[PDB]
Amino acid sequence: MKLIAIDLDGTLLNSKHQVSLENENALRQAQRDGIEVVVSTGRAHFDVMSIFEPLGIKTWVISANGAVIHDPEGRLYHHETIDKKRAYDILSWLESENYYYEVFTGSAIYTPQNGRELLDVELDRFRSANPEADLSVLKQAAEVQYSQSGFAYINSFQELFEADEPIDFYNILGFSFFKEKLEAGWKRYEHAEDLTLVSSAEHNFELSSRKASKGQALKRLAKQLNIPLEETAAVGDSLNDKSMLEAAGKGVAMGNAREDIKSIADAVTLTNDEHGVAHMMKHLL
Ligand SMILES: [Ca+2]
Repeated sequence: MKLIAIDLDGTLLNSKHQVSLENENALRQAQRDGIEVVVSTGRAHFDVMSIFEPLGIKTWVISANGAVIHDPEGRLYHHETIDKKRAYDILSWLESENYYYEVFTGSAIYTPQNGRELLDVELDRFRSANPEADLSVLKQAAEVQYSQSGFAYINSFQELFEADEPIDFYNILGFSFFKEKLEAGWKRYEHAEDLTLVSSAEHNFELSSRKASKGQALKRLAKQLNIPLEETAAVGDSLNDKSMLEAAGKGVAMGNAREDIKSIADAVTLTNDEHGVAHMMKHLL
């Protein structure tokens, strides 16, 4: 393998959202072996930096569900935006229908939700990745995570359009505690050919442009680095990782991965908590 793509939540991160010593060592060893390491997430580039900066970790970063790509030093390689009229349409619908939502842009993550609501969205991420984890451990970690968040409050999505300032829309996360609302959101966009529809947790769905997906971003990067897809591997646990496992020469599912992700994988590693990423590096590739 010459390139390895690694999902962030539920994969590189354990249930306390830490990068274990084992995983950090595995990442550095891979870079030491001359392997290009890429971390791929639906979150913002700055969310990844907040975790990596203190650890001195520098990898390629695919963020906003494949809408954005940065190199190890933070140089921008690509930004794939959602057409503004389509973004307006989506946000107007989400807000009018009472969905919690987060708008990933260049500057920050805009949202009208309050702290409790935003924490609920995050807790859902934690619980979906590790359903077997103690709720108290997950909540404490979710709070630490939120405390390092980079949200910007807005009264209405309208504020993101009624201003004469540049603002690009990369990924839109929609959330609802209700199964009926989640199904309605999925049905509404599952056939939209100008968009990419995925989910990163049991109670959310994410919308990015058609050409913005973890798999397409991986292909885009591999091509630029002159690395054949046959020489690339991707590992993840959640539904939004499906496209990159499919794109990679070798798709790896985390031990705590969703059943559909394990189903399409060529290999399966340990859970995120048991350092599955490190195990894959040393015992699967
Ligand atoms: Ca994940």
